[PDB]
Amino acid sequence: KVKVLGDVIEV
Amino acid sequence: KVKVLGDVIEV
Amino acid sequence: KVKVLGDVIEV
Amino acid sequence: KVKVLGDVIEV
Amino acid sequence: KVKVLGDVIEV
Amino acid sequence: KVKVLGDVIEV
Repeated sequence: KVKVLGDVIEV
Repeated sequence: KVKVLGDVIEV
Repeated sequence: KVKVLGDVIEV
Repeated sequence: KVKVLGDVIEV
Repeated sequence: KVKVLGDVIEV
Repeated sequence: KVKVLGDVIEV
């Protein structure tokens, strides 16, 4: 399964 | 910290 | 198209 | 609630 | 490399 | 604004 792991940033 | 967990979906 | 649907959590 | 919507991009 | 670029929304 | 940056991972 293709999962996603990510971060939140302010741009 | 804020982390993103998710799925890839074909659309 | 590969799209992403995810959640934000605190880790 | 906070939900993430996005795209997969080849990099 | 498959990267992800996305947005956070309230649902 | 809040933007998500991340990776696709095989799980």
